[PDB]
Amino acid sequence: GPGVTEEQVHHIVKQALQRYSEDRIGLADYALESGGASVISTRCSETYETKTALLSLFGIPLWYHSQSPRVILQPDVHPGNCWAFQGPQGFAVVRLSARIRPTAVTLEHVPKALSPNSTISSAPKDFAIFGFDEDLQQEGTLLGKFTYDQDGEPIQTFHFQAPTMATYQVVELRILTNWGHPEYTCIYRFRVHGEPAH
Amino acid sequence: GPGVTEEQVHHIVKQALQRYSEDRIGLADYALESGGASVISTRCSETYETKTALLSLFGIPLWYHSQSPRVILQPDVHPGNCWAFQGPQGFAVVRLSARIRPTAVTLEHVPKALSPNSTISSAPKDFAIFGFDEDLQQEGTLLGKFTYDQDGEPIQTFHFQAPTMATYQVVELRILTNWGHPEYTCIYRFRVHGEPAH
Amino acid sequence: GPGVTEEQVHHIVKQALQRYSEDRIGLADYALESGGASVISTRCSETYETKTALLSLFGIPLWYHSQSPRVILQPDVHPGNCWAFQGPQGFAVVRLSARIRPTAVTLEHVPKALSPNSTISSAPKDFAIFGFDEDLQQEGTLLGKFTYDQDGEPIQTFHFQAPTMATYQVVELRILTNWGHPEYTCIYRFRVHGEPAH
Ligand SMILES: [K+]
Ligand SMILES: [K+]
Ligand SMILES: [K+]
Repeated sequence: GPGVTEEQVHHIVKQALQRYSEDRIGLADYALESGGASVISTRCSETYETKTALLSLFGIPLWYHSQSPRVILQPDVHPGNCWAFQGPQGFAVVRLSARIRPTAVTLEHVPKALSPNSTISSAPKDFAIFGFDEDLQQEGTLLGKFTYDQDGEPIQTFHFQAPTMATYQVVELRILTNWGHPEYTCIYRFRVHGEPAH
Repeated sequence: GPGVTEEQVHHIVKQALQRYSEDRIGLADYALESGGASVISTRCSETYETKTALLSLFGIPLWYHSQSPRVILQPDVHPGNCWAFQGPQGFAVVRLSARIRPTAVTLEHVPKALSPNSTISSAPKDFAIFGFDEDLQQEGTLLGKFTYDQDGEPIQTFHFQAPTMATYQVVELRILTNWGHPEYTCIYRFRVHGEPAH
Repeated sequence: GPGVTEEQVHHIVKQALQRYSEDRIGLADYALESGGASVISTRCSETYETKTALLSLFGIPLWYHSQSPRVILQPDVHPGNCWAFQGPQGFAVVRLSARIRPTAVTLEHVPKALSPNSTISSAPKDFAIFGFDEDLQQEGTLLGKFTYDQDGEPIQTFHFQAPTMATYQVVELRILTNWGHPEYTCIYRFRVHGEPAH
């Protein structure tokens, strides 16, 4: 009718929070490390230490460990909890927790509001996703190319345009450019969504 | 009056988010490991590895550790962050962070939207809670029996019907059936609420 | 016009959740350990074990570690995830992830609803913040004095009244009183906000 009652607001809020709590976007993530996914270390850009100027000019904390490629499969995305590689090109290969037909990926970066100077120049920009249908993964099939938009929302999801029904258990994230940081690109979290067996 | 103003929506939203941030439900958890609770390892079903078909058929990651019973006392409930035991019956015994009179427990499971095929057949179903008033815990008193509803909300709270005023520092969660998974039952997080001393 | 439409509620809710997800308050934290900050161990009150009465009267779990001063630079603030020192006075010195001009700090404590008896008597109360412009930090300049209000919201932010433009990379949090706990004061998370270089 006219406007909205206090009661329907409560319902809209409760539902929005329930969606928020389903890993924000409500899609199963077959790349999530705790769900059984892993990175193929041997098939990943070399890790770049972003905290150099502090690891030298102040020390190596005793509990301190470099952010490795598995970090992209981990949901903590507080500032710094990103895997960094050198320069604007890099890739990681992920073995998914199940064989799936892939329909979408998600990439997120730390929000501008939480970065120095509100810029995120080390965020990835253009990237592509490849599926490897065999384990002895030499030949990649392009599943899609996309751009992470630095003026968009921190979490962005990308739907493959008309996928085949091919299924895959190993996928690569291949970063083609960044948002212009001259030293490295930082990846906060990469997710892979699709349809499993049965 | 007629409808709701932009201003009262902001207030409803702010309050809902403040409640959301108080561990979702706003009740102290005496089973929370970081608050000083622990599991009595010796008094727990044997742990079942759910990631077998991958731990074999791909490898044992080097950082990898089996999900043990303490995981049920830990708030991270991303997919996979659950303690699994074999078959549909299992139990864990928890030593609470303080001696309390118990009034409710909470059990949660990963949401359907985040599971393969939107089913959660390994969620617990019927279960019971027992208090042990002594440390040399051989004899359990039934505090209540309940069913975790797989079509309900991911977090469910269960109030004991008219508790005595008996106080306890050791409680058991005893799972009686699951939602029909033929190999194991997975527990994401178990909480115990009640009234302390003073 | 008259009231608010279902549609504008959805928009208000979506925005509130996006703000919620930017570390709740939307300001970069230069004290965040994962962002490259650290505590100067050597310049910190001695750590106090709050779980004594259980670490003795039940045991030392095998995975168990005392909550150390770095915990105040870590975003997990579930109950127990606080650094405790003895009595109501204490301090920690933080080396920030970048040299900044400081404009605000944030201090938070666990919410009353999640504590035994709804009281948080171990929360800090009056405190001060000092900047040390040199590394060989002997002389502190008072940046501001404030009170954490135990009847206020769990997260509280404090703006310095007309800061100089002086920049700092090392700051101290100095707690002057607590809310009356006779044995210790517990710090959940301390954040430092300000303007960086460029
Ligand atoms: K991450
Ligand atoms: K858990
Ligand atoms: K903390």
